Amino acid sequence: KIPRGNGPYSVGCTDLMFDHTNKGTFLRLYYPSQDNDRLDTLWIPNKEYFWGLSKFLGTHWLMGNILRLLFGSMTTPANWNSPLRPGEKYPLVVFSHGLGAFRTLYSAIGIDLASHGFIVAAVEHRDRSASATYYFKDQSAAEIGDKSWLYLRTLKQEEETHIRNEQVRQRAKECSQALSLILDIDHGKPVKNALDLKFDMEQLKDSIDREKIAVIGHSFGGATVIQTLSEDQRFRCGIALDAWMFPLGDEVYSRIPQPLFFINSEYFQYPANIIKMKKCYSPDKERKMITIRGSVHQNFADFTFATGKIIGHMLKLKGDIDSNVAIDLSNKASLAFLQKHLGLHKDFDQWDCLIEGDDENLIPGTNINTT
Ligand SMILES: O=C1NC2(CCCCC2)C(=O)N1CCOc1ccc(F)cc1
Repeated sequence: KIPRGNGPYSVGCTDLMFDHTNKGTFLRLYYPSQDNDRLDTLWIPNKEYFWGLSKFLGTHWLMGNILRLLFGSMTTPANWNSPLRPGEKYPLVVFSHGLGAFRTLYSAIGIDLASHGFIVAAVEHRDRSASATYYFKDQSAAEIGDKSWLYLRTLKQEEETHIRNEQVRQRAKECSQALSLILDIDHGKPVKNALDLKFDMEQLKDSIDREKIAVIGHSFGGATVIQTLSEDQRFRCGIALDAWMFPLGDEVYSRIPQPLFFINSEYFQYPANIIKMKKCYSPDKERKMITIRGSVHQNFADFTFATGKIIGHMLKLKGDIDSNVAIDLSNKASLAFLQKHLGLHKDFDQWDCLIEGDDENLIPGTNINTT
């Protein structure tokens, strides 16, 4: 079980694709919901994503049918197509997934944020960093549901620097485009969702607190956060969950005026990556860093909840620390940071001590020694 949000609101979920092309925005929306009596949300909703994960693992595509057999019925505790809870303007998080992931696999984070009163737009990147994604070649294909699938690109070592950088720039552009789409929907522009789902997008009119926008992401998504902030000042702060810094150009490090929070796992990080994080620091800039004790890179994604303790620990999906404990720390510390730097009038300042890593399962800053 992926855990329910800890906040006071029920949580809804839906998909939005606009436009229908491979240059369009594709996202999964998690939002405060009126009702709590809808079907839960199917976690990995098409077989092709499992074929995708199989290539990301470097196994035969038959492993995909086995992954699907194991995980293809699993849901996540968000009310599918529930109407939006009205009568309140919600701040917005745009969320970026890791390499080999896709939009649906950080529901534990997305659901928790929504339950505290955020709308979360988990984008699906079309840069070939996703295990899989899809779109429609033209209008005809969109009307009849004829999907075109795009799979993870495997790189030669000679391509790594250049292509990873092309990808993080495209990721940043997709985050800005998703923000613009949501903002245009907030300002009432009618938008025909390329997916025929029974979530009326007109509900989102005048529901976004338009100043209060943040970007959050895991791994490749943590680089995406940083690139996005340097390019798009509409985002007022960023939170990088166990960021993979390699994709970033040397030019970006001095170019992030917004507050930035690094939440790292204990076992993922290494000097080269910490050094790059520390190139983001300047005395004028607001920077914070914490490390979750006993955590691994996968503690931020939903597969940390999808298997039992023994097999999870074997596959590096779980760490020494409990998965619910770990994600509660990351989510609560994120909430306090967002409250601080978006100027929210909620109670998330109860978790301020977590930003300084003041907790027995936290390390202030980093465990990684440099030079
Ligand atoms: O984005 C990056 N990059 C690296 C790989 C390359 C070296 C650096 C680390 C990594 O593991 N991730 C996070 C991937 O996260 C997930 C989560 C769920 C999932 F189904 C698939 C993937």
